[PDB]
This record gives sequence, C-alpha cells and structure tokens, in this order.
Amino acid sequence: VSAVVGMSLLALISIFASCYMLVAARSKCLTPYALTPGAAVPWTLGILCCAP
Amino acid sequence: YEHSTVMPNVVGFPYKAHIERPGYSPLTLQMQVVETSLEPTLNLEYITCEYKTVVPSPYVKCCGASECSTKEKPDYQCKVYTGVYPFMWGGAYCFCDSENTQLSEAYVDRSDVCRHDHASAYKAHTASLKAKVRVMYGNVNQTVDVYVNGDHAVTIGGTQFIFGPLSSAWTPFDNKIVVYKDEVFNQDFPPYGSGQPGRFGDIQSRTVESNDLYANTALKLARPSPGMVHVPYTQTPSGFKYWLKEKGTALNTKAPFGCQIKTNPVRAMNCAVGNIPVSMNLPDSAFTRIVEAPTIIDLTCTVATCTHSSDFGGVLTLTYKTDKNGDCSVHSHSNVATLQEATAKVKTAGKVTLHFSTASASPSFVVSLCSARATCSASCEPPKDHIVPYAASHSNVVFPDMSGTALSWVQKISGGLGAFAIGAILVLVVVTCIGLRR
Ligand SMILES: *[C@@H]1O[C@H](CO)[C@@H](O[C@@H]2O[C@H](CO)[C@@H](O)[C@H](O)[C@H]2NC(C)=O)[C@H](O)[C@H]1NC(C)=O
Ligand SMILES: *[C@@H]1O[C@H](CO)[C@@H](O)[C@H](O)[C@H]1NC(C)=O
Repeated sequence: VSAVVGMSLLALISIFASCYMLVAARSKCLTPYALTPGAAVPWTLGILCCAP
Repeated sequence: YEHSTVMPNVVGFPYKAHIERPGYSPLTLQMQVVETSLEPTLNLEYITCEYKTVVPSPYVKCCGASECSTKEKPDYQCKVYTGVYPFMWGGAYCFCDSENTQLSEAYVDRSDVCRHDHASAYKAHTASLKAKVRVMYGNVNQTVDVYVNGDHAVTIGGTQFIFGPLSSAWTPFDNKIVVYKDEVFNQDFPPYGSGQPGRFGDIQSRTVESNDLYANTALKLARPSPGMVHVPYTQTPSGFKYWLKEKGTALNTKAPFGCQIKTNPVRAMNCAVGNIPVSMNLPDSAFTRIVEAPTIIDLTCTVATCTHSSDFGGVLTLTYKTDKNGDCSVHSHSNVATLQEATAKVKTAGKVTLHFSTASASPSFVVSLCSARATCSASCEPPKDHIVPYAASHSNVVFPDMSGTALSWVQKISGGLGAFAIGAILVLVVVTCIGLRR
C-alpha cells in the first residue's frame, strides 16, 4: 500500500508539473502580441496555441 | 588454496560452495550443519532444598531451676518456663506444685534428601559454541565435530577447515539462572545470607557437602498448655515447596529462536541465528585439470515449470554440446534460487534436467555448468497448500527481477512520463531561447 501510494503521488506530481510548465511556456510565448497596440497574431500561432 | 565463505546458521539447510582456480575445473562443496550446541560457563554460588526442624525432648526439673546456654547452631531457639505441673499416664511427675521448670529448645537443619532433591543457582558468563558439520565433495562424505571459536582446525581428506567466530553474540540465558532437575528459570535470587522466610532461599548452603548453613525461618516457641508435656512451636513453611508450587513459566517453553534447552550440562541446541564464516585450505589432488575435462560450448537455458514453495517444485532444462561424456559441476550464482544437485552427468545427447527452489514471483539467475555459463529467467505460480510440516529450503527473497511483469509495467509507465517531461522541457527551452534572442 505504501509503494502504491508513493508511485501514484510521484506520477501525479510529474504530470501536474509538466502541464503547468507547458501552460507557462505558452503564456510566455504569446505574451508579447497582447502588449503590441493594434496588430494581430498570425493564424498559424493561433491554431498551434489557442489564441483569444 | 585458501578460500573463504559465509554459511547461514540454519539446521538442515544445505549450502553450495564454489571453488574456481584457473587451469582447473570448478569444484562444488556440499556443506551442512546437523546440530549446534550453545553452552555458557557457570559458577555455582548456592543451592536450596527443603529443611526439617529438630526438637529434642523437653527438660523437666522438679524443685529447682534451669538455665540454658547458647550454642552455635542455625536458628537455635531455647527458652525456660516456670510454674509448670506436667502430667503423665500414671500421675503427677513431681511433688513440687509451683517450683518446677521446663527447658525447651529447637533448631533447623537440612533434610536427609537434600543430596538427591535440590535446586541450584548459577551466574552466567560468556558462552562458547560447538557444532557438528557434514561435508561432502567428490568421493568424500563425512561429519566432524567442531568448536566454532576461530581456533579448532579440522583436517578432513587432507583438507584444513577453520570455522567461526560467530557473527552475533547473543545468548538466551540472562545473568542469573536457577536450575532444578530438568528445568531452567531466568529469575533472580536473593544474595547469600539475605534470605527471607516463606520464599525462595530460606535455607542456604554453599555446596551439597558443605558443613555450614544459613537459616532464616522465624522459629518461635510458646509456653506449654497446663497439665501436659509437649513443646509448641510456630514456623513459616518451607519456601522451597512454595517456589515449586509457583515457579512460573519455564524457559523451555519461552526461549526465542526455537532453541531446545537441556540440562546436565546446561545448554541450548538448534539456535537458528547469525552466520558462520568458514575458511578452507584445499590440496591440489582433489581437483581436475581442464584437458581431462569436457569443454562446453553454446550453452542455452530454459525453464520447464516453476511453483515457489518450501519443496523443490521447479524444474528446468539445459542444452549443450560437448566432445566427450563425463561429470561436470553445476552451480547457481545467486541466492534467489537454490539448486538441489551439485554434480551433473554430461553426455553426448546434449540435454540435462535440474530441480530448484525459489521464493520470488519472477526469478532470474546465472547458472554455470563446468566452465560454461548461461542465464535463466522464469515466471512462477503461487502454491495452493497452506501449512507444511517441513522447513523452508530456500533463502528468503521476494524482490522480483527487473524484467518481471510488474516491474515492466512500472518501467513503461515511467518511460512514458519521462518522455512527456523531456518533450515539455525541450519545448520550454526552445521557446525561452527564441524569446531571449529578441
Ligand atoms: C522430696 O520432696 C520434697 C517435697 O515434698 C522435696 O523438698 C523440697 O526441696 C526443694 C529444694 O530446695 C525446696 O525448695 C522445697 O521447699 C522442699 N519442699 C519441702 C516440703 O520441704 C525434696 O527435695 C524431694 N526429694 C527428692 C529426692 O526428690
Ligand atoms: C554420506 O554419509 C552418510 C552416513 O551414512 C549418509 O547418511 C549419506 O547418505 C551420505 N551421503 C551421500 C550423498 O551418499
């Protein structure tokens, strides 16, 4: 039971960390276009990453 | 050749020893222990046995007075009483109505069966160990008695064996013990000369033949009843009988490790604990040269069936090719599984079968047939029987091999998670690099 719970927590923290880091990477990639007055994101980056 | 090995201290468990010298065929020694005796050094300090009270006939003096002097006897009690009128079957004993005196005295001395029935007390010390070991190899098969202390060297078949010292210094006997007939107890006892009435140690003696004795039993005298001749005395009963009534729980039914305790001399047997180092010096005549030994090439192993249990319920088959028939030495290089046979019968057919015992879900081990070496992996099924009367015949290991099913599942799950993490970190790195280039 200890081994099962330990493996489950390790897997959960791994997947959560990977997802959070991917989301942070997307945010850091798409931040500058939101700060530029006017203009717009290209549809390629808007399809690869969900752009509002 | 000087070689060293460690053997687990379990009675009845066979042990396989491998000897490899370059230029000669490997040799396997079958070693076993048949009985182990653990004896401590004892120094007697006293014994105890039931006592008796000696009281002589009272002295009656008519028309006079008496006065008794003290003597050197254990718990000697004497007293003089005035104003007595003794009576007998005929009539009065003296004319004097109220000028008679009676002297009474009593003491205590060890019983006449103290030599045959007694309980001794002992102080424990460091304990030495003696064992009996059966050794077989080749045409030699013999049992020898050894002192496991690192000193007693035994020569069997022109071969020198040295044993011990034991790796754990553990004894079941506490500092103070009490021995009675066939029973030993780890109960403390009062020191010499400080016994108390009604309990253990009321009567004390240095040895069975000692002439001195220490007694403390609260022997009290009383005044005789009028018109009678007798001596009234009150005394607490013997503490030895009370102790025999309520001695407690014996060590024979309480000792750990299943040690069998026996007396005369006080010792314990079959104490399964620790392990013994052994060192052997072998002659060259007992081995075989290579060019007389068959050469094995392209050795491949497989498993027929496996059911882990205390028995030998596992069989495997080995495939080979040689140049001449003969006898080879077979061994397993891991304690995960244990083989049964030490010598293998090699022939031109190229197929042999072996038995083994194991306790893991999926064992993997390296087998060696003469000079050739191969690997064996298997999957085993649990047994159905619950209770068996024979002891386990394998080392206790349960950790599965890295290639087992469960560990394989863990492995691909971990690999997938690691691949996902590597992809994520690579994506973050490239994003941050292209960001910083700006
Ligand atoms: C015979 O009996 C008389 C008493 O009837 C004893 O005399 C007593 O002796 C003691 C010893 O000194 C005296 O204290 C008493 O006063 C005596 N009694 C009388 C009545 O005189 C005498 O000793 C006895 N003799 C023998 C040989 O037993
Ligand atoms: C070794 O000798 C003992 C003594 O008779 C015997 O019981 C035992 O079976 C022998 N071992 C073998 C392998 O023959």
